[PDB]
Amino acid sequence: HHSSGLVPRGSQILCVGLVVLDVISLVDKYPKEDSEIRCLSQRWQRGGNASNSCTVLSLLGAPCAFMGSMAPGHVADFLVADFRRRGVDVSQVAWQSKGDTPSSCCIINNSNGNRTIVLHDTSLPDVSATDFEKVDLTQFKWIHIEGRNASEQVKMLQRIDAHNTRQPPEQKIRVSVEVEKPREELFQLFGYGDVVFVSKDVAKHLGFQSAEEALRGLYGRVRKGAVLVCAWAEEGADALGPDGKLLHSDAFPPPRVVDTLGAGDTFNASVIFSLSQGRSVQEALRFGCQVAGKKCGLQGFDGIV
Amino acid sequence: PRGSQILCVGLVVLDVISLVDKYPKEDSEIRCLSQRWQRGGNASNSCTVLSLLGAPCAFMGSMAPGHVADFLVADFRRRGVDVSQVAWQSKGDTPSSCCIINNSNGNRTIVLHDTSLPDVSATDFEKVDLTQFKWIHIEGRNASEQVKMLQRIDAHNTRQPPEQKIRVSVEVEKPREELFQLFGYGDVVFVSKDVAKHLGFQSAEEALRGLYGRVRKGAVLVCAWAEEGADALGPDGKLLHSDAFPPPRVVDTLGAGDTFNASVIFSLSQGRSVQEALRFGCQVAGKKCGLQGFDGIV
Ligand SMILES: OC[C@H]1CCN1c1nc(-c2cnn(C3CCNCC3)c2)cc(C(F)(F)F)n1
Ligand SMILES: OC[C@H]1CCN1c1nc(-c2cnn(C3CCNCC3)c2)cc(C(F)(F)F)n1
Repeated sequence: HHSSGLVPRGSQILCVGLVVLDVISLVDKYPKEDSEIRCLSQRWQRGGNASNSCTVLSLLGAPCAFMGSMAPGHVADFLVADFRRRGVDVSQVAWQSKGDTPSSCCIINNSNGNRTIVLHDTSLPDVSATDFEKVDLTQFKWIHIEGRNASEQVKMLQRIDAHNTRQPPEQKIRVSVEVEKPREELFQLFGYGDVVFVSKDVAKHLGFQSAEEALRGLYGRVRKGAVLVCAWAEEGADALGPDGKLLHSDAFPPPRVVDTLGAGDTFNASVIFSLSQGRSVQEALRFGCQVAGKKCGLQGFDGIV
Repeated sequence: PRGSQILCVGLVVLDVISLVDKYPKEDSEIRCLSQRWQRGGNASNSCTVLSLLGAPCAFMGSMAPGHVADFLVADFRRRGVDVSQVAWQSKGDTPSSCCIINNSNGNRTIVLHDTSLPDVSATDFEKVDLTQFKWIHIEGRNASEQVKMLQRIDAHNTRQPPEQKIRVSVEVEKPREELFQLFGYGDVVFVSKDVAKHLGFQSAEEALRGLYGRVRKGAVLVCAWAEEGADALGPDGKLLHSDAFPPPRVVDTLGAGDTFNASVIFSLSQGRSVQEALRFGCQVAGKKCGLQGFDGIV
């Protein structure tokens, strides 16, 4: 291969999770099975929750690194270039010898704005705990895990905890986790991290009707001292920490809503960033809603700050 | 290397393929079984098939330099397809499509991105050395321009002993009225069922009877009709038919038409009769429909 540069100790924010090639087509009308139609436009975009958050971290001004699986090939080359175009360190990518780099096909109806999605296959193995054990952690000041292969990720999280017990308080690595998909295996992740993000979608699937209901009803699952965070689209976001005080920020809707895809990852990355800079939970919550609301007014990530 | 090659002129497209269990209903989400990239486009797919059948062949179409064209070029070369005649553009992107292939019945849904890449022109064609080709196949698209290319082929043919004439075929695949003048050129004219049905015809037989009027004296009109096989009609006025050769499980019909046309060209180029070529075309297209992609049809 090649070489990478010196990363100062304790300098980077790491996001672990999915990166995917999304091929997004805008169409006149939903295509009938077995038809051949011409789209209005097509775009290839780098997507994935962890992947989107690393783009936002870089544009906020943080050194950031992505860890996730790819296979050699033209899909990965496209994704790697797109990561580097957004200033993201890809040295910790876990290259796989079996499977395909994830690629999804997203069909957007120009009539009604409906999205029809053929999601990537699951041929590529996820980063494992044994792959994680081989990573020197000292260059990272924060590690964010997108909940995916949870039993493996639990071991990574226990590895980080084991690291932090030996560290003086200023070399402790802060940890966050996101539980974004309503899948039962992910729920054990609530019990790890200093910050846990839970999605509106998961909260609803668990029967909660508001962010307030979700935080009060799930706080019992987090580890002692942790902050639980739940954004609720246009209703803004709440956070709840050990002091029992429910914090809220309203949303900051833009003049016109252009593109809400990735708004959730923008919020997550901006809360992480604000907390990593030493701000209070209430300040981070507000900043996260402001950056996410700005993003919803813009196509993609350009111009978000 | 004098009239020993088959040239196909038309599109080359990056086909980004997802193989699914079921075609997703509007506004839903389904996960695919597997993903791959394929070099596609009609003339391009026909080159793949000629190459697998062992015919030296060449492709000519527009490509824009880029990572995508590099994938496409590498694929052409792995199959031994000659790309020397490619019309490299400096304006436009390489066209690409999302192809959803239904694993259950081999249905294929194509969402094509036309990148306003400029077409191969009469003037590009002008620069081509016709002496290496025994057969030239043209995928109808930019009619008036291609008509010039066809006129150029005829003119070259006149200057030639019947021992060394270049056989020509034309495909009219898309139902655009612009293309209908192309029926008037070529030894072999391929008309698609989509075109035929668009012109009010309800079977290959009716279509061939209905459209034979429009081909040039001596030409063979060929109309494939998916699972119903294919029919042909030559100057003698006798209808010819071939049953299809359906695999017991149809898994991938993307490129079935192109396989059929290449196989028909290959067979005629080898001196087989029209009847035999039509059977061979259905045989290879049938074998293809039972496989993902093109490997293994021979
Ligand atoms: O996302 C993080 C939260 C914290 C503040 N974020 C915020 N999210 C959204 C947002 C997210 N998903 N959607 C879609 C829109 C179509 N219907 C389904 C929901 C809108 C809008 C705004 C707003 F515009 F309000 F500013 N802000
Ligand atoms: O294509 C050239 C023709 C001559 C013999 N070819 C042949 N084509 C097909 C074929 C083409 N499109 N479709 C779809 C199937 C779902 N409904 C819409 C049409 C099937 C199938 C077979 C068969 F399987 F029958 F062998 N053979």
